[PDB]
Formats: sequence, C-alpha cells, structure tokens
Amino acid sequence: MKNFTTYLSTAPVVALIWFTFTAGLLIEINRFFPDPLVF
Amino acid sequence: WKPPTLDPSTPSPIFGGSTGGLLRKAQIEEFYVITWDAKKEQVFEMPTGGAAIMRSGPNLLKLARKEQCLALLTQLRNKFKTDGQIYRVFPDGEVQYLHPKDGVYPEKVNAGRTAVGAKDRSIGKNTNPVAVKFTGKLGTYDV
Amino acid sequence: SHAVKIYDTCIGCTQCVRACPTDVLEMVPWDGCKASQIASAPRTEDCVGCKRCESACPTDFLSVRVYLGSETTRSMGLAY
Amino acid sequence: RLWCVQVKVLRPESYWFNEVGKVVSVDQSGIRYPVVVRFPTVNYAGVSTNNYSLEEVQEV
Amino acid sequence: KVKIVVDGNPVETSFERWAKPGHFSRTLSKGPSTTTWIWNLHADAHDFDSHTSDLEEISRKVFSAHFGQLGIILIWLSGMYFHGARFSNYEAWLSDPIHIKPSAQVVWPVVGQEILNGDVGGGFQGVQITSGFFQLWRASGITSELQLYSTAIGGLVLAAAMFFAGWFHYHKAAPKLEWFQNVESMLNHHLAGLLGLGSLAWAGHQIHVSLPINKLLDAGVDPKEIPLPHEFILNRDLMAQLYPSFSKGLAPFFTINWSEYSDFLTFQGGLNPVTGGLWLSDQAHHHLAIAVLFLVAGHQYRTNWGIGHSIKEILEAHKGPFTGEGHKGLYEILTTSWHAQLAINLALFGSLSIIVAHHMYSMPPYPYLATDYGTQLSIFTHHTWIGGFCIVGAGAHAAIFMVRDYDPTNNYNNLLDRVIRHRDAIVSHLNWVCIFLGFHSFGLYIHNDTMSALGRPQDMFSDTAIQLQPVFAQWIQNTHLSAPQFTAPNALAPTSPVWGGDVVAVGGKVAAMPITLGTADFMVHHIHAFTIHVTVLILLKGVLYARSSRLIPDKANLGFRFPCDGPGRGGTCQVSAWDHVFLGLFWMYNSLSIAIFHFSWKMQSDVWGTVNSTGVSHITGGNFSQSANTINGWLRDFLWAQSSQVIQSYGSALSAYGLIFLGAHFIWAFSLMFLFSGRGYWQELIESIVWAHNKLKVAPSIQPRALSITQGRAVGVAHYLLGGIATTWSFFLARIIAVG
Amino acid sequence: SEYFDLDDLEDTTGSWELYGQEDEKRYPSLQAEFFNRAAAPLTRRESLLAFTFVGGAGSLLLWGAKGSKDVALPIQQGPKKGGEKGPRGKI
Amino acid sequence: MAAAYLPSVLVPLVGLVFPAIAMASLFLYIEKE
Amino acid sequence: QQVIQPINGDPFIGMLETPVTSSPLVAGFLSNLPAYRIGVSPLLRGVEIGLVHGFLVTGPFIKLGPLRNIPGVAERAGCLSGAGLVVILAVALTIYGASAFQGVKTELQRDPLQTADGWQKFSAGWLVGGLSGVAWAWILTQTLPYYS
Amino acid sequence: MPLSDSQIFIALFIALLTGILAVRLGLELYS
Ligand code: CLA
Ligand code: CLA
Ligand code: CLA
Ligand code: CLA
Ligand SMILES: CC1=C(C/C=C(\C)CCC[C@H](C)CCC[C@H](C)CCCC(C)C)C(=O)c2ccccc2C1=O
Ligand code: SF4
Ligand code: SF4
Ligand code: SF4
Repeated sequence: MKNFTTYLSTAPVVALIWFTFTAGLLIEINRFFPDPLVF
Repeated sequence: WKPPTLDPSTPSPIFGGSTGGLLRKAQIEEFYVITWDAKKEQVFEMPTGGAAIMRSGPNLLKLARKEQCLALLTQLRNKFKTDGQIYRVFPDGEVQYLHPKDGVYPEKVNAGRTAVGAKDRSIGKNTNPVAVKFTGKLGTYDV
Repeated sequence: SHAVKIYDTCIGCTQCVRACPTDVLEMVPWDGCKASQIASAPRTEDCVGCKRCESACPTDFLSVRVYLGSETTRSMGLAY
Repeated sequence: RLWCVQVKVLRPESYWFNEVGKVVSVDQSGIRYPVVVRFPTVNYAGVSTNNYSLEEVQEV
Repeated sequence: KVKIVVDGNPVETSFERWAKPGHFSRTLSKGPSTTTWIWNLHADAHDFDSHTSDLEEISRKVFSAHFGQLGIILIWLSGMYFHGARFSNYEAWLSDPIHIKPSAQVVWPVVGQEILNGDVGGGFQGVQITSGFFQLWRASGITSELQLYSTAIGGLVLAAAMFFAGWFHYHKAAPKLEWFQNVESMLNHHLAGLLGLGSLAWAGHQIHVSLPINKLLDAGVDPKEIPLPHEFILNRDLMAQLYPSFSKGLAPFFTINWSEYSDFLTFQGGLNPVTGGLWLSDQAHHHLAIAVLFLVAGHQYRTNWGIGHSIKEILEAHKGPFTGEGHKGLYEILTTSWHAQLAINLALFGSLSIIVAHHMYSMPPYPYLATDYGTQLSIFTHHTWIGGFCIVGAGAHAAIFMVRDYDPTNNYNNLLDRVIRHRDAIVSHLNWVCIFLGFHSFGLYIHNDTMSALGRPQDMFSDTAIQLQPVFAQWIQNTHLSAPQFTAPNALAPTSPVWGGDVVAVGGKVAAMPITLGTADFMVHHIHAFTIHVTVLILLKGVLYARSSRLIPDKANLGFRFPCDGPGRGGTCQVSAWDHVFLGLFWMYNSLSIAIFHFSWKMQSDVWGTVNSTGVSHITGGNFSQSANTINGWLRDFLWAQSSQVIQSYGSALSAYGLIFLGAHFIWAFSLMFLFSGRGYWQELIESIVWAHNKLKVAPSIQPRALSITQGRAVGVAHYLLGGIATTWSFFLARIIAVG
Repeated sequence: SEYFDLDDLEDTTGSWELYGQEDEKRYPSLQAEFFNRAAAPLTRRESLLAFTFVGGAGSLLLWGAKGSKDVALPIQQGPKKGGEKGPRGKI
Repeated sequence: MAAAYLPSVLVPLVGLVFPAIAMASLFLYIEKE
Repeated sequence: QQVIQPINGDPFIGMLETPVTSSPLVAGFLSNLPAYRIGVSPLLRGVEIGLVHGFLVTGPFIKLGPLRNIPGVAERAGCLSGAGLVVILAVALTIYGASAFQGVKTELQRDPLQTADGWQKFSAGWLVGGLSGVAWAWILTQTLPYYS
Repeated sequence: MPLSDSQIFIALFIALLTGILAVRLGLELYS
C-alpha cells in the first residue's frame, strides 16, 4: 500500500487528480450558476 | 622508432566492390592508405558500406578520407584488438606517414612531443574583440 | 583550417584525444596538472570541426576550444 | 582551503559562478588549479565537480 | 520440435517499481538532475532493446504489451457498441436510414455546449458520427439496442481476458525465446487458424444471421417484426422460406452438389440496388472461399510431422547470378530482430489500410454506406492516413534494425550486403526520378496557371486544349467493364460501378457511378507518383546510410537517434536515420493530403449528388474537370469554395468543427516555433527566467533545460501533423455533413 | 594487390578510360577539310563570344522591332475592346 | 507614347541580352584562378 | 556465375561493372560515339554532336511552341527557336572552356578535347553543326513527303 | 501633351553618361 500510494503521489497522478478536481469545480459552478459574466 | 614505409606489395582484403569507394579526388588531390596485420581471416565492416574479409597477415586498404581510415582503425583496435598505420598518398607519388605519428598512439602521453595551441590562461581571460580590430589576427584566441 | 587552441585548465584526462575522429589531438607532457600531461593540437589541418573534443571535455568552462575558420577540402569532410 | 569547507566560486565563466560548493581536496604539488570543488547541481555537461585556483575561490 | 516452453513466475507482481519512475533504465533509475530526465523517461519507456540485450526478455515484454494493446482496443470497441446501445438513434435510423443522420454521442448541458446536440432526426439530438458503425451493425443483422448492449458487455469481458493474459504471460508463465522463434508454427496457425477460421466463422454468421435479416430489411419489413437470429438458427423452414436450398440441408455440401446453394452463395457482382451495398450473399461466398484458401495456406510450413517447408531452406535456395548469395541470412535476421519484423509488417499493414480505403469507396460493402457521404469521406481519409503513418514507421524500424541489429559477419555478399554496396546508385537514380516527376507533374500545373493568367487557355494542358489522356487507365476501366461478358462469364456484373455502366441511386442520391479519367486525373496521378517517390527517397536514404556515409563514416556508433555530428564538415545537422523519419513524415503528410483532396473534390464533382429525371446533379457540378488543372483552381474552387461550411458553422451544431478548424490552424502555426528555432536560444532565455526565480527563491531543484535538439524536432513535427490533419478533418467533416 | 607507388598510380587511383578509344581515322578528308575551314574563325574564344553576342542581340532586337509584328504577337497588335472598365466610375 | 518602338527593343535587351552578358562575364570572373 | 564485378577487378574504386555498364554491345556502342574518339579532333566531334542536337531540338519548338497552330510560321519559328538554343549552348560551352582548363590507362594520351584550345575548337564545331542541323531540320519539314 | 522623341533621347543620353560615371565609381570602389 505504501508503494501504491507513492505511485499515486507521482507528478502525473497528482496532476490528474488536482485538475480533475479543479475542472469539476469549474464545471459544477457553471452548472449551478449558468452564464456568469460579471460579479 | 622510425616512421614505417608503405609496402605496395601488401594484399588487399577480400571485397566484392561498391559504389562508395574512391572518386576523382584520389587521382588529382590525395587519398589515404591504412595497413594492418591480421591474426586470422575474418569479416569486418567497410567504412564505405558492406562487409569485407580481411586476409590473414598484412592487409592494405585505400580510402578517400583520413576519417574513413581512422574509423576503420577504431574498429580494428576495439573489435579485433589490432593495430594499424595510416598514410596519405599524393598524385605525384609522395607518401606521408600520418598515424600513429611518433609510433605511440596520441591518447598515450609520450616524451618528445611539444604542445601546440596551448594557452597559458583559462578561457575566460581572453581579451575583447575590439582589442584585435585592424590587427589581422584571427580572433581573441589568436593573441 | 579550423583553429584548436588548448587552455591551462586542462586536467590531462585524454578524453578529447580519444574522441577526435581525424587525429588532430595528442597528449604531451606537462607540469601544470596532476596527470602531468596536457592536450595538444598539432594537426589542425585535419580538423573537421565536429567539436567531439569539446563534448568530451569535463572542465568548466572548456579546456579545448574549436574556432571554425577558413574551409578546405579536409575540413569540409569531402570524399570527392 | 580546508577539506569539506564551503567555498564561493569567483571564476566568471564557470557554471557555478557566485554559487557555493564543497572542497573535495587541495593538491599540494603546485599545480595551476589545485582546489577540487563538488557542487549540488550539474552544469550543462552533467558534471558536478571542477578545479579552481586559490584566488578563484573564497571561503564562506 | 515445436513445443510449449515457459518459465514459471519470472517477475513478481508488485507496485515497488511503479513508485520508482525510470526503473527500467540503468541511466534513468537514479532519478533526475534536470528536466531532460522527465522527457527521457517517456521517450525510452517502450524501447525494450535499450533496457536489456536479452532477446528473451524483450520478446516477453513485446508479447504482454500486445495483450495490453488488444485489451485497450476491446475497451474502445465495447465503448462504441455501448454508445450505440445507450446514447444513439440507431433503432430510429434502422426504421429510416435515408433521412436520419447517425448519432451516438450526446453532450451534457453546460457552458452552452448543448448546441452541439444537433437535430439529427429520429426524435434525437446528438453529435453526428461518421465512423460507419450503424451501417456495419445493420449489415451484421443487429436490430436492437439489447444486441448492442450484449456485444459491449462481451467486449469488456474479453478486454479483461486480454489484460489478464498480458499479466499472466509476463508475470506467471512467460514463454521462452525458442517458443517465439517458431515462425513456421506461427505462420501455420495465423494463416489457417486466425485468418482461415476467422473467415469461415464470419461466413457462418453472414449465412445464418446477416443474409436473412438483411433480406427481410431490404424487403421492407419493420425491424421489430423481423425474427431474431436464433429463430433462423432453430427453424430451418423459416430460412428455407428465404433461401429454398436450405430445405436440402447440408446434403448438397457433402455430396458435392454445391450448385444447389446458388441462392445464398452467389457471384452477382456490383451493388444491391435497394441499399447501395455489396450483395451479402456475394460476401458469404467470398468469405467461404477466402477461408478455404487460408486453411490450405496454413499447411505449408514444417512443424512436427516431417512434411512441410523449412523457410530457411526456401530462402537459401533463391539466389542467382546477379545477386550473389541471395536470401541467405535473412531467416536469422527475421528470427532475431524484432525491428526487422516490425519494419516489414508496418509496410504491408499500412499499404493494406490504403488499399482498404480505395476498395471500400469503390465497392461499398455496407448497406446505406455509399449515400452517407460523411461516412464515406471519413473512412477513406482515416484509413489512408493510418496507412501513411504505418509506412513511415516501417522506414523507421528498418533504420533501427540497420543501426542496432545488423551484423556484417552474418551478411556477406547476400542481398542486404549488395544493396548497401550500391546505395549511391539507388539514391542517385531515385533522386533523378523525383526531380523528373516534380518537373513533369507540378510544372504542368505551373504552365497551366501561367497560360491561364496570360489569357492563353488554348496553350494549356486540358481536355479542351493540349490533352494528356490517361489511356492505360482508361483501357483498364474498359477491360473491367467488359469482364462479365468474356473473362469472368459467371459473374453477372462488374466488381464496381466505377468502371462504367449505370448510376446506382439510393433514396434519390448517387451511391456509385462511373468515374471517368481525363487530363486533370492524369496530372494529379503523376502528382501522387511524385510525392510517393520523394517520401520513399527520404526514408530509403535514411535506411541505406543509417550506419555510414562518405560524410560520416562511423555513423552507426552515433546511434539511430542523435541530433548531428557538429557544425564541422560544413555542418551535419539531421544526418541521423531518425531525422530521415522526421523529414519523411512531412512528405507523407504532403502526399496523403493531396490524395485525400483528390478524393474529396473528385467524388463531390463527379460521383456524389442527387438524381433527378434529367440526370445527376453533382455536389460541385462537375467543376473538377474544368479547374483541377490549375493551382488556382484548387485554391479557389476546392479550398476557398468548400471552406464556406466550416467558417459559417458558428451558431449551428457544426460549430465545433469551426472551432477545431481555428485551433488546428493555431497548433500548426505553433509547431513552426519548434521547427524553425534551436535550443541554444531557448536555454539562454531560460537562464534569464531562472535568474528571476532565483531572486525570489522559487528556483526548482530539478534544473530547467530547453528541450533537446531531437525533442525539439519531434515536438515540431507532432504539432505540425496534428494541426494540419485536424484542419483538414474539420474542413472535410463540416463540408460533407452540411452539403451531403 | 591493388596498390603500387610508382608507374601504377593510374591503376591504383582508378584513372581508366572505360569507353574512349584511340582513333585517328573517323571522318572523310574532304568533309573534315570543309568543316575546319567553316569553323576556323570561331576557334578563338573571343571571336565566338563576339559572333554569338552580335548575332543573338541582332536577332533579338530584329525580333522585337519587326519579327514580333510579323508573327502577330498580341503585345504588338494592342487593344481593340476600348479598355477594361473599373469600379466607382473610374477609367 | 512617343518612340513607342523602344519597349520592343529595350525589354529584350534588359531582360535577355544584358542578363546573358552579365552572368557569362560574372561566371568568367568568379571562376578565374 | 556472377555478372557484377568490381570495376577492372578493383574492389575499392567506387564503381561496379554490371551488364548495363560493360556489355560488349554497350561498351562497343559508347566507344564509337564522337565523344569517345580520343584521337579524333575535337572540332569535328563537335560538328557531329552539334548536327545531332541542333536537329533534334527543333521538333518540340515546332510542334509545341506558341506559333504551332499557324501554318508556315510554325516551322520557321520553331527553327529560329532551335537556333537560339544552339547559340545559347555555344556561349555556355565557350565559357565552360575558358574556366575549366586554367595519367589515363585502359597508357593513353589524354584527350585533346580536355584542354582549353581543344574545347574551344569543340565549341566552334558545336555552333557550326548546330546551326547546320537546325537549317537541315527546316529543309526536311519543307521536303519530307509524309511530314505533317 | 505628350513628350517628343527628342526628349526621350535626351533623357536616355544623360542616363548613359550617368551610367558611365557609375561604372567609374564602381571600379574605383573595387580597386
Ligand atoms: C489458431 C491459433 C492462433 C490464433 C487464432 C492466434 C491469434 C493471434 N495471435 Mg498468434 N500464436 C499461435 C496461434 C494463434 N494465434 C501459436 C501456435 C504461436 C507460437 C508459434 C503464436 C504466437 C503469437 C505471438 C508471439 C503473438 C501472437 C499474436 C496474435 C494476435 C494477432 C493480432 C490480431 O489479429 O488480434 C485479433 C484478436 C482477436 C480476434 C480477439 C480474440 C483473440 C482470441 C481470444 C485469442 C485466440 C488465440 C489463442 C491462441 C487461443 C488460445 C486460448 C488460450 C486461453 C490458451 C491474435 C490474437 C500477437 C499478439 O497480439 O498477442 C498478444 C503476438 O505478439 N501469436
Ligand atoms: C512548395 C514548397 C517546396 C518546393 C518547391 C520544394 C522543392 C523540392 N523539394 Mg523540398 N520541402 C519542403 C517544401 C518544398 N520543397 C518543406 C516544407 C520541407 C521540410 C520537410 C521540404 C523537405 C524536402 C526533402 C527532405 C526533400 C525535398 C526534395 C524537393 C525537390 C523534389 C524534386 C523536384 O520536384 O524538383 C523539381 C522542382 C520543383 C517541382 C520546384 C518547382 C520548380 C518550377 C516549377 C520550375 C521553375 C523553373 C524556373 C521558371 C526557371 C528559372 C527562371 C528564374 C531563375 C528567372 C524539390 C527541389 C527532395 C529532393 O531533393 O529529391 C530530389 C528531398 O529529398 N524537400
Ligand atoms: C524579359 C525576358 C524575356 C523576353 C523578352 C522573352 C521573350 C520570348 N519568350 Mg519568354 N522567358 C523568359 C524571359 C523572356 N522571354 C524567362 C525568364 C523564362 C523562364 C521563366 C521564359 C520562358 C519561356 C518559354 C518556355 C517560352 C518563351 C517564349 C518566348 C517568345 C514568345 C513570343 C513568341 O511567340 O516567339 C516565337 C519565337 C520566335 C519567333 C523565334 C524567336 C527566336 C529568337 C529571336 C532567337 C534569338 C537568339 C538567342 C536569344 C541567342 C542568344 C545569344 C546571347 C544573347 C545569349 C519570346 C521570344 C516561347 C518561345 O517561343 O521561345 C522559344 C516559349 O516557348 N519564354
Ligand atoms: C546600393 C547598392 C550597392 C553599392 C553602393 C555597392 C558597393 C560595392 N560593392 Mg556591393 N552588391 C550589391 C549592391 C551594391 N554594392 C548587390 C545587390 C549585390 C548582390 C547581393 C552586391 C554584391 C557584391 C559583391 C559580390 C562585391 C560587391 C563589391 C562592392 C564594391 C565594388 C562594386 C563594383 O562596382 O565593382 C566592380 C567590379 C567589377 C565589375 C568586376 C568584379 C565583379 C565583382 C567582384 C562582383 C560584382 C559587384 C557588383 C556590385 C554586383 C552588383 C549586383 C547587382 C545585382 C546590383 C562597392 C563597395 C565588391 C567588393 O570587392 O567588395 C567590397 C564585391 O566583390 N558587391
Ligand atoms: C519553444 C521552444 C522551446 C521551449 C520549450 C520548452 C522548454 C518546453 C516547455 C514544456 C512545459 C510547458 C514545461 C513545464 C512542464 C511542467 C510539468 C509544468 C507543471 C505545471 C502545471 C501547471 C502542469 C525549446 O526548448 C526548444 C528546443 C529545441 C528546439 C525548439 C525549441 C522551442 O521552440
Ligand atoms: S573539432 Fe573534431 S576533428 Fe577537430 S580537434 Fe575536435 S574532435 Fe578533432
Ligand atoms: S582538453 Fe579537456 S578533454 Fe582534453 S585532456 Fe584537457 S581536460 Fe581532458
Ligand atoms: S545547428 Fe544544432 S544540429 Fe546543426 S550542427 Fe549545430 S548543434 Fe548540431
């Protein structure tokens, strides 16, 4: 499990997880609050 | 040690010929000869392409460039553990012995050699190009 | 012909001489470094300018330097 | 000068100019660049060690 | 003796090396000092012979990697069947394949992208697909989403089996080297067992499932009222209703009364007029004959029962007075070099994909494929591109063999040795051929453009001026048109309508028609010959001079992939065989772009279109023969005129193509920064940027480097190809979806 | 042995005549005598350059002034349709 | 235009005669040993 | 049996002897061309070569030139064009000789053609033969029975 | 009103003189 979590901590896996989180957050914000142009 | 003489009676390796060999430059400018003594009859790769069979005993090979001779010599030294000699041959019949120049290979330090091109400074101590303007020198490394 | 000048940072490692494909370089005795030898460039008429010697050199900055110069049949690497 | 003391490189053409390396050894036979220095970073040739004169390094 | 030999449990199954990037390589396993290590890890990952010199370990890696690729392909295929089952208008399209556009991708409503769910018909909204799956599923007899679901589930099970096998044959039971070197056994099994039994089993599916269901479909029966395939399996009378010879059962087969089966094993030729596709009974007979031929072919090679051929003996027997020792030593090469095998197989596989493109457009094998113009254009273009890339790869791995696996001792005066020994003659003759072809192909267009601009159309190379008729191809067309009369008497019709004869029309649209050849066709075919010959010149020159040249006599010591041998000898950038692959990719792109442009324009101008009482109204109205003999004709009447659909696509469901058109133009231009520049500039710029990071104490420990010279070239050609090909992709798809 | 220092450097360097053959008697005497007196003034490199220059330049200006008119080149006939019409009422 | 024959003379001179002279003479100069 | 051998038995000169190079038909045919008559004067070899080449170039000019569709004018224009090409090639041959010239065994004397004076006589012979061949081509278009 | 033939010949002659001066300058710059 230690070796597996080290693999999950390699740069592309962390990049995949973080960018999936960020893209999903942006997508769900735009789903819940459609068409934001201004604050 | 004295520079050896090119023996023209030396046989050549067994080769079927190619389009990669000598051209008109060998007739009018210069060409090169590599000689070596083979311990046994075996196949080697020609620097001009294709397989050739070196004869047991003395071998002679004429080539267009010094780099081709040294490539074959590198192959002979590293694959067959065989030493060799390289000559430059001119159209007027003059033969100039080239390598190893003093009988010892250049990578081995040998007494009697004198440094040429040596600069008694590190490379960052070269002067500026403005300082060699209108002097005729090749550059800051030339002074 | 190309100019190959040697500097005094050379540690006498002989790697540039082994790298040279046209036998421009050779090792000569010296007292400036621990190896008691220095690279020399007596045969720059045969130098093609490939800079394999500079790629081989371990000193920082380089101890062998190749300055490309006037081109000849030998320096252009021509077999014709 | 000492073994394993930090030194700052003052050679301008060196990759490690103004950087700090570790003295590996100092040759005592009067050669031109006796101070062997090891560095934590590789230069463009992948090398991490270089030799310097006494005036080319400053003890830090 | 051919036998199964494995090693038990050679490699432990552990995540320890997953946690150590670069473990496979002795240089890379120590970890990075610079960012170059990050790229080298990916570049060297699948270079097995660089990791080790043991042929057994390399072969085991290759076998298990092939299982992994098969599992990925099965996941992809099951995905396509699943999206047909779940996210498609397939059943509606089955009820009305002439008016309903196929769609099997639906986008989610967010950030306005639901405009891409176009009104494709059948009460459905989605992205229109051009892969041809609907026509393939209909030809197979699939009538419901349940059968698509079943294939998707079965594909995922088989995908898991492939991934299990790759793990199993690497970690548990790894075959030894002598197992892999049983090339006679592998050829016998792949000819008779893979291809032969595959064709026999597919003939079985066609006869028992595809033939009756499609017969009922083309009769006009509603697909929901057609009996399921197993009803045709279990009820012989139901099948005998459609094919009366089935009432006799298998007795005509066993008594050699094969002509009784003539109702479902036919030799009609041509196309089914209802669907515009090839007759499925013809396909069943074709696959049966193919199966028998391959089953016979798989008994040629000796394995364990004495009879059969030794391939080494065959090769060593074929030598002649011109060729020295002939094919001696080739058996040893092809049983020890994986790269030599890859070179051959890539060359032939790519050539096969290109042949497939031509044969499927000319003889459309699926119902309602030929009038789905988007699908026709897409599959031609796709298989052409796959073929070209595979051929360039063949050149690459031939060169890799020459650098790494060639041994002069085992090639003395054989064909390979003699080819190397006259490489200068080969390359100089091919150089002359390429120059001659370029002059007498492209210069004809330049002559025509100049004559037309000067107001001298009578001095042009054209059908109404100085003519260049392709009389040999015209004669071939006439011969193939006349074939059912004399030279193929039992074939009712020619193989394709392209040779001559009548228009095949489906739903008021042309499925296939004669493709006449005039001066413009002559000119563009010699363009094709020129571009192919230049691409061959680059790749073949890379292979022949991979080890040495007059410039660099020791090139093999520098390897397959290296940037140069320095600025000396005048300058030696891109001497490596890898760099010949790099240049050959561009020329492959140029060649295949002209080929697919030729296809698109000629089909739109001379084949595709609507049928009226008067005749055929082609999409671009026959303007190929009028203007394809000038460069300005191509630029205006093809590129400028046909790009109207992609640049007007905004605000429609095709707007994705307009965006991809622009983005692909961008990616293409972006590539020129990598191709035109050099890494010394970029490394110095990075030095200044690194100074800025050092000042703020944000310099990374992994020292940033510019890309290597070779990586700069690889990035440049990858972005060049991606941008150019995706530009043409969006142009083609928007154009033919909007006007098809 | 494919090498020899002296008297065989031609064979060593491959300086061979593959197809050229020594031959003095090829053409008839009167035909040859005719053609030597025909090409005698052009056997000097300055005279041939002068002859080709004067002849070529004279042929080119004679073509331009007269010959192009005789063969009715379109640039010598000039327009007959009154001139192309430009937009915005421009002439 | 006045002297309207002049283009029919000078255009062949500047476009054919002068370039032929120029490249012949320049070839002879740049190959001279 | 092998039909490809090193050039003159020398495996290290970059050439191979093949049936294309060294068939008796090919080597006999090439030897009797005027280019390979080493002892014959370069002027007369130039005359023969010029006759051949000046004759042949008129054809494309006659049948494909801009005036090819004008009866009578087509032949005269094609022959004047061929004469212009012959003169241009004479200038090229002459400037080749002035720049190019500033042993051989089978012992052979070198070609008098490969000298400055010999090449200049060759250029004169080319010019005379080429203009004569162009004129003869025009005469042939005016006199051949089945010419069209 | 168009130019005369004499005006064109005057301009061509003055340009020929200028060209002679140009050849003189070019040769002086050369050697
Ligand atoms: C009749 C016997 C038979 C059949 C049908 C195959 C078929 C195949 N072999 Mg070949 N093989 C055989 C005998 C056979 N082999 C023998 C006797 C040897 C040793 C001499 C080999 C040595 C060999 C090597 C070294 C490789 C192959 C590979 C392949 C695949 C080629 C790519 C392809 O077209 O995939 C088409 C894929 C399908 C149609 C999907 C279904 C494939 C089924 C499930 C596999 C059926 C074949 C298998 C041998 C059956 C045994 C069952 C197993 C549980 C024991 C394909 C699966 C290549 C590869 O891809 O393997 C991973 C490869 O590298 N084979
Ligand atoms: C349109 C762009 C273009 C052009 C014109 C060329 C030209 C050529 N390429 Mg290059 N190439 C290009 C793009 C181009 N390339 C790009 C972008 C790359 C980077 C990947 C390459 C990389 C490349 C490689 C790697 C190779 C070539 C080769 C060739 C030659 C093919 C043989 C031939 O057709 O000769 C005929 C010449 C032409 C068709 C050019 C047009 C000539 C016109 C029609 C004639 C005009 C004559 C003129 C009127 C008379 C002079 C008058 C004037 C002086 C007043 C030719 C010289 C191949 C070659 O060298 O093999 C022989 C070769 O191996 N190219
Ligand atoms: C400004 C430069 C210039 C000029 C004035 C011309 C003029 C001409 N060209 Mg164009 N040409 C040029 C540049 C030029 N060329 C360039 C740079 C190219 C390559 C891009 C071409 C490519 C080209 C082609 C392919 C052809 C022409 C042809 C023609 C002729 C068309 C008119 C006609 O119907 O003649 C009909 C011809 C005759 C009535 C016979 C004329 C014979 C002349 C007068 C012989 C002159 C002797 C010669 C110049 C000696 C040179 C000595 C020394 C100066 C070197 C005309 C002589 C056509 C042709 O007819 O020419 C052979 C033709 O097929 N040209
Ligand atoms: C503004 C325009 C301009 C000016 C003021 C000069 C000025 C000069 N040049 Mg530069 N030149 C130009 C344009 C110019 N050139 C162009 C467009 C090119 C082609 C790219 C050249 C290429 C060039 C070369 C190759 C040489 C010069 C040399 C010279 C000097 C003597 C020129 C001369 O007439 O020798 C007259 C000599 C002869 C007629 C016999 C010798 C022939 C010479 C070596 C070559 C011809 C030179 C001539 C300028 C070429 C004109 C080019 C044309 C297309 C405009 C002088 C300093 C020469 C000098 O020695 O260097 C300092 C020299 O070798 N020039
Ligand atoms: C632009 C260019 C560069 C500069 C390009 C570089 C250095 C590539 C940069 C790639 C990425 C963007 C670097 C950073 C990668 C990290 C993993 C980023 C992590 C940050 C997260 C947001 C993902 C070269 O180095 C070069 C070399 C040789 C010929 C041509 C060129 C060339 O054209
Ligand atoms: S540049 Fe090349 S040839 Fe010259 S000295 Fe260095 S290694 Fe030798
Ligand atoms: S110049 Fe560099 S490579 Fe050569 S001996 Fe000196 S230190 Fe070694
Ligand atoms: S420019 Fe780049 S590829 Fe060319 S010699 Fe220099 S370093 Fe090598």
